[PDB]
Amino acid sequence: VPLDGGRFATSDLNDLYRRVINRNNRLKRLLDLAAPDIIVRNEKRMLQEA
Amino acid sequence: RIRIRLKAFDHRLIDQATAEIVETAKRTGAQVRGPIPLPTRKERFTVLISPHVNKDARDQYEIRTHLRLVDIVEPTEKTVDALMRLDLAAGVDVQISL
Amino acid sequence: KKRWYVVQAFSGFEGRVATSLREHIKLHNMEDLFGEVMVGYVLVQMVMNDASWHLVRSVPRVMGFIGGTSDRPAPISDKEVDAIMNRLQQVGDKPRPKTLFEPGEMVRVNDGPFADFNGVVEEVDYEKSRLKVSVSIFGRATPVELDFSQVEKA
DNA sequence: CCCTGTCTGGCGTCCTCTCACCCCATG
DNA sequence: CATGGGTGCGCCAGACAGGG
Repeated sequence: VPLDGGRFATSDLNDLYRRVINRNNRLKRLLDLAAPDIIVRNEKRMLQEA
Repeated sequence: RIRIRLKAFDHRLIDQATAEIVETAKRTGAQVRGPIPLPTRKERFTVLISPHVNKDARDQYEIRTHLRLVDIVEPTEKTVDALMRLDLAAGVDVQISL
Repeated sequence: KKRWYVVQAFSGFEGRVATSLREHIKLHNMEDLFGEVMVGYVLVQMVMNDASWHLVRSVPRVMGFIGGTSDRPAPISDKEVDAIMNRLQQVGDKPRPKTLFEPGEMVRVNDGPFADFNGVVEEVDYEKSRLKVSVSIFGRATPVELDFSQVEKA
């Protein structure tokens, strides 16, 4: 829902879900591109922490 | 140069079809040369009706045919846009030669 | 011999990280210890001394290397695959499909009100450079003339 | 293995009434 | 325009080492 002004005051769960989906899309694209080992380890580790 | 040919049988149903496509083009493109018709087309066939005899019973039927051509004058990116997937006349064959 | 390594930067400031890295090299004049810098990850041709490691992590807006450990960080794995993908990239993306649809072949329209529609080319005109294809608009096929570039081969 | 020290987690009163302020930053 | 990353609390308690 927005506030008086009009800027949408967004919830925290939307930040969390949007982070997980951004990272998951990045990880699918790197497994498409066949990135090396350390790149996809950091990518999956960032998804795990997300 | 842009041709809108319309192909059907009767003039009693195409008559509302030439009204819907010149006026809806007028609200959007307003660029048309007017409907120019084509000679009415006749397909008459005499056929025998008695089941096994009598070569005299020949009853004349005809599948009648009519063609009307709209011919908008200018390739308008608004007439075609609004009248792309749109044609009031049902059971009709539209030929939007662009 | 200089082997490759992966650097993590603040994603978005990556060109500025690359420029600051080249400038820190030419400041602390370890010119014989750095080969290139390729572009959120920055590829660095390098050798491993602890001095050069402190140099790259003292470059601003750099988090650190990415490897097995932080004592002796790790070179690479499929570096050849990364180099091959970089060589293609734009080349691979470039396709430009034109309507080569002949009698009966299906084509695709991506220009004019008929854009986002498919159909077949009942007649073709190489001399007039025009393809006769109709689009299934509101059911009835809408035979329209489209250029090869105006439509794509299906 | 049997006791001893450390290391992290889990928790701490209820209703109300105003106020002020909520992501830069930038090629 | 849109995305991308301090240093003043105190007790209980059980799990994890650490001797013992």
